[PDB]
Amino acid sequence: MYGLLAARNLKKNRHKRRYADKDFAKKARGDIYQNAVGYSAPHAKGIVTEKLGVEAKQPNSAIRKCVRVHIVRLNKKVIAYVPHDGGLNQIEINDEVIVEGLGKKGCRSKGDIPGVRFRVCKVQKVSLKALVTKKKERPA
Amino acid sequence: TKKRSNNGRSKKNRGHTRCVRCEHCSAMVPNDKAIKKFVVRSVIDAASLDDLKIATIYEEYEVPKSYYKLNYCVSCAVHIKLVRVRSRWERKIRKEQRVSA
Amino acid sequence: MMDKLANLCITINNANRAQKRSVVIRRISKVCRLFLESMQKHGYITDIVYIDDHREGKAVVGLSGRLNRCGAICPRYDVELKDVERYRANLLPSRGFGHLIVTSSKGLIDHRECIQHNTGGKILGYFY
Amino acid sequence: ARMYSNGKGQSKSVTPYNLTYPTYIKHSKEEIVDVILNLARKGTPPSQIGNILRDNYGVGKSFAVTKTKILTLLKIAGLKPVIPEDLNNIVKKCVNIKAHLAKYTNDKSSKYQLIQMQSCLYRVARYYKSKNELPAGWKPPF
RNA sequence: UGAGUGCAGGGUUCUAGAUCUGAUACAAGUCGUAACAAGGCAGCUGUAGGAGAACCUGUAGCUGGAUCA
RNA sequence: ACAGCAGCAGGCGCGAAAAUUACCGAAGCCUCCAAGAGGGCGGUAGUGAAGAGACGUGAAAACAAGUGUGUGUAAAAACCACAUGAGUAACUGGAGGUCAAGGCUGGUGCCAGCAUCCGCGGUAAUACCAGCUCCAGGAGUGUCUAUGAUGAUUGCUGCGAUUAAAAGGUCCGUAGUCGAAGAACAGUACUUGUUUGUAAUGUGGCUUAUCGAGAGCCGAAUAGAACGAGAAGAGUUCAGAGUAAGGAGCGAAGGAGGGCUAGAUUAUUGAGCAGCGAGAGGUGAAAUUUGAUGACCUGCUUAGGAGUAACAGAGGCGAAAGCGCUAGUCAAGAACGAAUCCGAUGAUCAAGGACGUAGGCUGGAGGAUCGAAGACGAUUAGAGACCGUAGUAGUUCCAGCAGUAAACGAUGCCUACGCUGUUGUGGUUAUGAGCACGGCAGAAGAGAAAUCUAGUAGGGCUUUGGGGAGAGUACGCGCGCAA
Ligand SMILES: [Zn+2]
Repeated sequence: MYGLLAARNLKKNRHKRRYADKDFAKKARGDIYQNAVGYSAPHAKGIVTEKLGVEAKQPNSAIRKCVRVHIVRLNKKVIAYVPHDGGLNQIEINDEVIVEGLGKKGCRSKGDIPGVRFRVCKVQKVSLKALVTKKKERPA
Repeated sequence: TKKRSNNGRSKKNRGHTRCVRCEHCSAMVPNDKAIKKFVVRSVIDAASLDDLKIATIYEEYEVPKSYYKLNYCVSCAVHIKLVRVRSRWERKIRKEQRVSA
Repeated sequence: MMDKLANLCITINNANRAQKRSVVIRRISKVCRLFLESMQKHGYITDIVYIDDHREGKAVVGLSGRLNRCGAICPRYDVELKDVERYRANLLPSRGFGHLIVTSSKGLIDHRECIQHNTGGKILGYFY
Repeated sequence: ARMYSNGKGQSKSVTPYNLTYPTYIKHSKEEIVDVILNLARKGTPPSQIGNILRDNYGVGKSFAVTKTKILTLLKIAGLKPVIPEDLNNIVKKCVNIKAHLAKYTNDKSSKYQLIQMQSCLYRVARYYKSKNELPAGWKPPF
């Protein structure tokens, strides 16, 4: 394939090789639009339906606080994590929450939380960081 | 990792070889791999030759010998102690063994 | 069959490494002659004899102490005068010395003569 | 290397540096030219013509005296064969193998040799029917 | 020149489904112990039977073997 | 009856996502029968930390932002000039390592939480929650999401395939990519001149807004096309030329290479008959089991179906799978010797075609030995297994199907350049040596090492890998009687 007039053979061969890369393959041949946050959108709105808790992976020993969210844009139901110290207390059933990604290349689990892929950002139009640290109050 | 340069056998420039059967357990082993042993044993034991000298009718007599070639598989040769495990530099030394009696 | 200009290069490179002063090279073509004659002009090789054996051809050559390395490029890429310095920087060790040889309508010439004559060509080989 | 098998033999014979004229010989030009054309009409292949000239009449490579090649002389005399002698010897070997297999059908080694032989025939045919030495629709005797 | 609309078919993409069958994670549940030491019948590859379950048995092969002899 | 905002404002929805139902006889342009009329085209401001410049938040004597006039414009506001007051003006992320900066004090005790990654916390936490001091950037700083770089982890330049992932079981073969020396010839590619071909952007500059982005003027330019020029490489032809390129042929010889015909020495079983009169077999040790219907062992007769011991090897032959008794017969091949003939006929290979141990399947022949399945005897907690007794399909042959192996020297095929000693096999020999096919032991280089079919290298062509798993699995398709 290294001959001077071999360009056609060379091009067709090298194109076919790239499908061995996971990155190129997923963009070409996988379902890249299945996710609430990803290629489609940076943030997602949804309504809280259940409060939930999950164990951390070994060797850690903890209960992590999680929320069941119905996503307006897809009608899927997903699990999200609630970040801050007393954070679970700032959320009621049937509140609206905005939800965000964990920051890995694909949608992947982070740290010791098994199988959860998003986190809460805002509750009832206001920043959760401000709610928890008592800098601002619920809209009421 | 590769333990021996010759793969533990004497086959070179061939596809396939005849098999033979182990004396101790009848397992099949390739002829070019089998451990071989030669025996030349008198029909009459050394502890009887002094009686033979008065028993025989002939003026002189030569005792008949019996001849054998025996074959062994690796497991049997190691267990019967025809061969032993050796160090990484000793493995390379090749010398002909004695004929047994 | 091997390329004759590749064979020439490996034959002299190995013999130089083995610290021999002379070699016989066994298959020769028209551009092989011109390549060797180039190395003689720049003082990389000293003496050349050609044997007219009626079987292809063969050469006997004396090496100098100045030759570090030579090589052929395959295939022989076409280059504009704008392109040659890219290949110069890729192949040669220093901006101060060594030769990159190019075939042209004016014979074999080096990367300096290309500037003088204002011509590109096809890339052939190098030595330093 | 060899074309149908893994051979790398090197047995050949050296061609001389210069050819001269064979003054040690005991015949004229015209006699040698007569000897060739006789051997030709009797039906000998041109490679055998060469062997006889060397062995019996004492002339090496059969060209130093004539300034002309054996097959060209046969075309000048009009004695040219219908098929080139190489392609002709390939058809013969094929026929032989098919005549063996016709009675000893079980021989897998002979079957193997036939498919090799047959391939070589068509590769040679395509050479000659490009140089206009055979009619375009020529086919094997099979 | 033709919009619209009947009636059959196809081509695509999604979705329902009694029931069955994969995979993955199961702090540590039950039964054995197949592999790693000659792992207690040296191991492994193909093929064919058999079996709660790892697996076992015939046949040809390999050493990555416990032998460069 | 009327009606169609992917015109300008504006509203509702949808979403993670985007401004005023504002002024306009002025600037740039367009339209008419016009010393005039029209234009949401266009211009002017308002709104918003998408982007980009220049500067405030003090100095050691003495500091923005305000205000009033003038300007500015279509009218304005801002900008600039002079004149008045004065003394206002920092946050975001961090402080165990990567990675700049605290083992400080108090709470909490695998809780609550933190942490991109590695990891912290079970009562002595520089990592959680706070106080206090430090660090970094600063009118800005954190997070999420696509992409370029990191990355020689996509490799033209420039990676890999003995053992880490990775050379097709072996051949034939089309399309495709790649192809001697010598003497000559021609100009379409190739390279280059002149002329065309670029507003903005970008590039090399200079000049004016306090400065700096900004604005204004200049010069050269890509790919593409027109006409000339040069002939090294590539291309075409020739034969008083004949490759350590190929094919055809000659001579003497070598080999478990293959098909067929006709024979052979023993051995293992089975029957017949004769002799003898009590055990044989099997194991680590034993039991199933067989024997007075005479076993076992020793004779003589016979009947079958497999196989070729010892010699026999780091020996030979074959494309691989594979091939071992003796004669006769039938085709083709490899190597060697040499002054035979033809002349580029060649390398590698998608598609397509032929062979392929064993086990398996369809039909016929046959059936000694061995033995999956099945059945017993022992051993064990249990053995369905390992061991022993027995026993069927298969194991052999002819005519076919099938298409897999740790089909391995785990090392593709042609072709090169390469140190020494020793030992083989077959020819030839000036007897000094060579040519083809091997084994072995060092060296030098190489490599993560072990080691070396792995040294040197932009030679040609095909196959093939890209962190573990799921998975060589699902759906579709092609072959097969099925597997
Ligand atoms: Zn044994």
